[PDB]
Amino acid sequence: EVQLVESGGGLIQPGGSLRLSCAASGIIVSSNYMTWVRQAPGKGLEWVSVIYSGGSTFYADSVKGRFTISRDKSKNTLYLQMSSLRAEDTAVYYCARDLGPYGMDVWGQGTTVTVS
Amino acid sequence: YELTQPPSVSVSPGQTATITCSGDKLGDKYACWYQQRPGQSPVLVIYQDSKRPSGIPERFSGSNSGNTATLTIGGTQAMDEAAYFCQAWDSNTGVFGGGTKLTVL
Amino acid sequence: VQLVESGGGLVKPGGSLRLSCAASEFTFSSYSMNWVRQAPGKGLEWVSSISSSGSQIYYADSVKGRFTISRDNAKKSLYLQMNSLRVEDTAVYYCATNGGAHSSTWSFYGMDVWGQGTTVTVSS
Amino acid sequence: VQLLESGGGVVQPGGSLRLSCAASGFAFTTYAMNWVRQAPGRGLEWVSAISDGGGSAYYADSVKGRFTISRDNSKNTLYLQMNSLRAEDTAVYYCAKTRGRGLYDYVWGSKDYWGQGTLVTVSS
Amino acid sequence: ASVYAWNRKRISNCVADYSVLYNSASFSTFKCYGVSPTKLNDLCFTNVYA
Amino acid sequence: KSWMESEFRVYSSANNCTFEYVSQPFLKNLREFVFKNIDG
Amino acid sequence: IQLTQSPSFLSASVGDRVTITCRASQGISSDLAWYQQKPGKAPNLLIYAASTLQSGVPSRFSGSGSGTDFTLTISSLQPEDFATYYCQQLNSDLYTFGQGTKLEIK
Amino acid sequence: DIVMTQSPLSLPVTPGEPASISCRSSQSLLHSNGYLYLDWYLQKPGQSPQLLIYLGSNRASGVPDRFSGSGSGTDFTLKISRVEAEDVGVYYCMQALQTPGTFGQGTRLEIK
Repeated sequence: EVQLVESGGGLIQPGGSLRLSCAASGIIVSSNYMTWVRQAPGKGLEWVSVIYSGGSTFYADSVKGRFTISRDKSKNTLYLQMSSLRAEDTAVYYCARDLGPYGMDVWGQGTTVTVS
Repeated sequence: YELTQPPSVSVSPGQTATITCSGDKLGDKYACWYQQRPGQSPVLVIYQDSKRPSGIPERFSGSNSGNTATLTIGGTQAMDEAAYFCQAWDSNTGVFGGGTKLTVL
Repeated sequence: VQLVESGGGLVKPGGSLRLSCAASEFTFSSYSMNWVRQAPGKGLEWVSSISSSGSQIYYADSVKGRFTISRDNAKKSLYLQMNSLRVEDTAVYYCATNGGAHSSTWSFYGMDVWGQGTTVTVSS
Repeated sequence: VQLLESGGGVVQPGGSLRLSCAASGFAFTTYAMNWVRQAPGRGLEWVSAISDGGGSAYYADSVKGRFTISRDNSKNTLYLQMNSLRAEDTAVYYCAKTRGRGLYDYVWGSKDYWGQGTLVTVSS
Repeated sequence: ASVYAWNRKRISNCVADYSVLYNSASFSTFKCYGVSPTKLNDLCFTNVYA
Repeated sequence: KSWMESEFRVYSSANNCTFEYVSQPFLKNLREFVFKNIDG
Repeated sequence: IQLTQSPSFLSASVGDRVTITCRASQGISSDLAWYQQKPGKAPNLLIYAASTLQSGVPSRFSGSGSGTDFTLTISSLQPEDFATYYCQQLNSDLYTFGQGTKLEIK
Repeated sequence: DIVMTQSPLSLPVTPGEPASISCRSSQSLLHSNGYLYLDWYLQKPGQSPQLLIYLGSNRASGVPDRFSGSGSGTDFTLKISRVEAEDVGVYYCMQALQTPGTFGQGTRLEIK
């Protein structure tokens, strides 16, 4: 019922540009907290970004100055501007919905991003 | 606070009627009286224990002193046969009297 | 003003109603309203009262916590929320103006303008 | 979340008592509360409910006037006034919180969390 | 009060005191974005809102 | 009798305001006043 | 803040009582979410607010602790109860996770 | 008043078997806003009840998946998928529409 589907990742040269997409069915993206979460191969989950329901943005220390999070109200979709890509950006990214005291209740399937 | 009215009194047509209203230290308060002819919404006929509203003939006379509020109807006619509710205000509380029914023969 | 009430109907005990008392003119603004219910076999009961501004609201001892009188001088309407309608609330309700602007001057007046009552019946 | 009910014991027929529902582990500032009684082997039966900030004091007929309820929104506690206790109130008393914190989640409705209960015995 | 229902007190037509606020030595985060707290005492305002 | 229960028929609404002052009242007993509004 | 799970590699047979510990270094007292991740899959909530059962999670999973100590308790293991288990800082700004504990049906 | 009657008074059912508990309202409990304001409680022996079914068909946090509710208007039924040894105790329904809150009389599911 509540499904997140992701696209846009792929093998990209270091320092290049890229963008992810995360379509949402059921949840309105334009009024909920959406987060980007990273998982490097052989590593665990780690936070990237969150854009507030009001539109305020947030990124991690390892992310500031490189990535940008963006949205569309017409297509109910979540985006991540991918840029200045180093070798450490090789990971799988999921989109999740943040509810504060409630945990990441819904999740996406994930997309593999490789840097070479 | 309660106001005590006799259940009913009756006089022959053309006579003078007298209907009483009792309360604790009721002569220190303002009392209103109303006429409810059966099947009819009531109409104010006496307020402030002495004054008579516009549209009412002068034979509706009311007075108050001590613990009794009284209304006097001289020259009672047929349509004076009605329910008569002595009203009073105490501590912002609308409390109605029992309601004395007047019957004319 | 010329007053007409509405809203009285068949409800079962514990149900909800919302009466009304609409005014003809805008002179409604200058009148402190009173709700008075008339029993099917007895006379009248004072239910509630509201000031001309609507900031001085009082209820009868038997009805507080249940009813909610409110008004709208720009809408020339008077309402009475009617919750936990309970066994002895069946009656005919009268909306009567006082004239006194505030509760401190109510004793100097009387309820002069009554509209046609609305019949409220509660029963299983 | 803990619902510690205090007070209660053996009180005299017609005497007096007051019961305390000390709550913790949750807000209690936007939550309603309920009082539920159960005479020995006779079933859960309702008593009382209160709104988020008091004022809304909702009672059954058998506790009309005779019981009153209050809360300490600073100290997060629920109270219960008793007078002229009869023999039918000899029971164990549960204070229970409503599910939830929005409107139409009736303050006299669903009861998510319950306490441990204290016995109130009226005898001599 | 909670930060959603934050109190707000209008302060008017009285005479303020900011020398006791500078000598409070307890206000960990005393940061001034209007006038400096050293010049606050020698400045008159139209309306203070605590 | 010396009561003077005064009812206010001046305004319908009164809110969102800054000044409020109370003192001993200002007032065949001729009484004269001059009101003037200079620089605030 | 730094969250440390202990210990990383964990093993037990079916029916054992397991206690996976994520230890809070400062002390936050209500901000924990238990994230179970099937190997190479999408994680899911298990216990949110560190003590309450998130809806649809089977009743064999429990959480406990408040303040500086926190634990995950599984009352009765299942052969499919192997995963990598995460702890997360709720109500935070960086949403710090733990390193991850890999239970093994061994 | 809303007087509610349960059916039946007792349901001794062996564990592993399914069980249904029905409680019918005297009035209509439907659509205060669009839902069915009847709630289901279990008072296990010796301890205090907690919610099993709210709003007629839905359940609260952490309830066993075997419980489910059904029915609309005046008839309502609780549906236990598989009775077990922890399910013993009285079952209550409650009307959640009008202020006089009335519970059922109590039917135990027991092990016979």
